[PDB]
Amino acid sequence: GHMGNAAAAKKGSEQESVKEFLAKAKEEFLKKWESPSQNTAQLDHFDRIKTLGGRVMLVKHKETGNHYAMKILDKQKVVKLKQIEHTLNEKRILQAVNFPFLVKLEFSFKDNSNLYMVMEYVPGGEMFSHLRRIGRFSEPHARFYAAQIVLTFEYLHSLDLIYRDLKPENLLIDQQGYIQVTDFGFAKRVKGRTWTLCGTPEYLAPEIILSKGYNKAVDWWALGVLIYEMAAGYPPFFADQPIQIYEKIVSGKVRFPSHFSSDLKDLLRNLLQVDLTKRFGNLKNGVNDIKNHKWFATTDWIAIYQRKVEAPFIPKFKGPGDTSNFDDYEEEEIRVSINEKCGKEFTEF
Amino acid sequence: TTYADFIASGRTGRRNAIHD
Repeated sequence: GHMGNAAAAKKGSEQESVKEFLAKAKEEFLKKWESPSQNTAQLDHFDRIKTLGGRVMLVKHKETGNHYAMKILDKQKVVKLKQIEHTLNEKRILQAVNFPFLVKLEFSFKDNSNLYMVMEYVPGGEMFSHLRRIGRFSEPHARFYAAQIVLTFEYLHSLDLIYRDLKPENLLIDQQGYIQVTDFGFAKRVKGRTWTLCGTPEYLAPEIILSKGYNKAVDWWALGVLIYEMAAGYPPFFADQPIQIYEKIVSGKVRFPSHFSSDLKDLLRNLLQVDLTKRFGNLKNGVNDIKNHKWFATTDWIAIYQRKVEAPFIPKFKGPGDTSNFDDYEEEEIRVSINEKCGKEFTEF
Repeated sequence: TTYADFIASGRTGRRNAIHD
């Protein structure tokens, strides 16, 4: 076989320890899912500083000096775009999950006009900026990030959460060079199938585009897109307009740069697989088909989780509330009305 | 080249989500 006695027992043991971890993690998640936290701060506790990217801006807590990234949602706009459930759900998810590569919700509160989610500030900026700057990541570099996404999806899927918006724009690089997944706006707790057309065009699996329902395997497709884009510098399916992107996705004819390793191409053909009976992450062996793939042979999954692997790139840290790793955005004043708006709709926030 | 086509596509910047 591929493995001697020692290796087979070690791998079997490792896979059983994953099961044990996920069972405890689900117990912890469900307690917070069923009894969410609420109203843990208020707006006058913070100084406004700058917009980082709904709108997210850097703030400073006035008593501790700590900086945070505050997501501000206008209740009226949320209603107008039929986003009430999405915004309640995003906060409910963020307060219930716990994993080292998920950015954490530190406070949440609301007032007459807006909803506020105060999250960890991740000052290294988006993977997107770093990827476009360097062009493409080496395969070891891409693999380090990919391994964190694999573990994060293994975690989320065990909770019956589908993430549905993987892309470099939603991955922040922290001061140790590790990934922080941000934005759970399209995540959904689904035990079987769901149907919503949502996500970002380049990253949609064929079965999201098509009328048929879909499941958590769309996230493993999206991982294939992400690994391809990290290693190539561009995604596997693009075009001038989303409609033409969808046509290419559904055809699924993927071509690879000549510098891709054979192991990488094999992994991507198994993730970017139109046929759901064949796509890695969706088979009898589950996430192990991915974790045990040759391209990941050098990956120490526990060491990645423990954040003990040396990162390939450490962002420049220029100070506590420094913003030099982010783009500049137009600045709006953040207005609060004298009259409460949409109170009944946002009771649970 | 594929890279040149990517540049020409106009989708090299941040990409917005959809929800329909």
